Amino acid sequence: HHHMAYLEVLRYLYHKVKPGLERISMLLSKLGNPHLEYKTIHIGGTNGKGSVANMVSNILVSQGYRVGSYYSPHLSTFRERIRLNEEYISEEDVVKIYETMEPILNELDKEEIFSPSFFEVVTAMAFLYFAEKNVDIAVLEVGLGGRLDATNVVFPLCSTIVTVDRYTIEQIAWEKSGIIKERVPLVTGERKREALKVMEDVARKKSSRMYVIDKDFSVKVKSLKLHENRFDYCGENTFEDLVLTMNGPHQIENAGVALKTLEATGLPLSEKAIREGLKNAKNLGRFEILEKNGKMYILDGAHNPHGAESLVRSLKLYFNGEPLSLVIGILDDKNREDILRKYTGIFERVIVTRVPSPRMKDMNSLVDMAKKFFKNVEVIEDPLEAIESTERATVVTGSLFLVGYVREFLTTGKINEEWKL
Ligand SMILES: [Cl-]
Ligand SMILES: [Cl-]
Repeated sequence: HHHMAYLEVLRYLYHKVKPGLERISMLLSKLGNPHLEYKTIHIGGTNGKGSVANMVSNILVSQGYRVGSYYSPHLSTFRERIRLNEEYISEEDVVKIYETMEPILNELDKEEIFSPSFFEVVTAMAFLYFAEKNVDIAVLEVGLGGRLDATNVVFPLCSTIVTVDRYTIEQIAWEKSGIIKERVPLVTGERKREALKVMEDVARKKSSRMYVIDKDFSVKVKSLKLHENRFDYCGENTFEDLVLTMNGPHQIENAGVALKTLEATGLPLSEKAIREGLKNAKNLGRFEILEKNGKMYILDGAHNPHGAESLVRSLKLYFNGEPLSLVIGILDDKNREDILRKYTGIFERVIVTRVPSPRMKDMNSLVDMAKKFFKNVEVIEDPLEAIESTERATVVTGSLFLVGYVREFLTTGKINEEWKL
């Protein structure tokens, strides 16, 4: 009933930049500083920030806190970005919060210097929503960087920089340590000296207690097994044979980071909640395995030569003896060839498909390239037909658009209208 209004909200958002906290601070001020209405946990880093945020939210939700959680970007629906107790905001509430902000945005939008960006608006929407919902705590994933990220208006219980990965490392590290706040502890999963040196200097300056993986806490992999990845944690507390459903050994480290983040915060937490929250954590399209109707799907949004190489590493751990099929769609704005090359020698069957997006061009040369690397190649242009066509455990990758689209269909049996926007 507010579905069309919801789509129209997304049109306004997606019609939308000088860096700074000035526009976001002013938007929030005009909304009553909703961000100051609850405790906050703030999570940045190049990789793992979404997983660590999710793990943190999930644990606190299990502990029975009323939790708002804020992510970016999204995979299948915009509503992944804003959650209450890890349930996506409804279309109706997105519309409601938007209608609340509308006159304020209309006013700010009159002048380019005051007009908030997409991310600024969405972030303020989350902050406002968390306030309207009377949350106890909000877990906030940094959009990008940290220092001048829209989320960085908070004063959290803990600031986490999961990693700093390649600007020099030192520059990137600096941008990220802008979420370090006075006296607020910092937790990091980072091990590069260059990166830690910066964070050390900022935290020491801010009188922030800093905790560093392998220094102030650690994890020990007991065993990796699909949906049942078992590890010990050593921080303030010690836990043995914790289980992650999420697959991949980096996720076990993200789990250590999440638990340290939670220790550093002081919040009361049960071991039950930690175990259940870790079991419940999910990072969508990030080496996500979904059994559907007996068949396995490895949903991974890898779209970089780097990301693809990681995928293959992860595949070798969990699917060693397994025959595999690949459904791949890559946009032409990506390094198609250097991506495809990662996947040689792995798949029993390769199906190139079209990324479902008006952005998809040059299917023709994509296919030709693939044919440069594998005897296999089939072209099944509709990616849902492509996945329907496999028997083997199937890796769907190449494009986040592709993965979010297929995931949606697999999990819902339909494709929401946001894909038409
Ligand atoms: Cl197959
Ligand atoms: Cl979408």
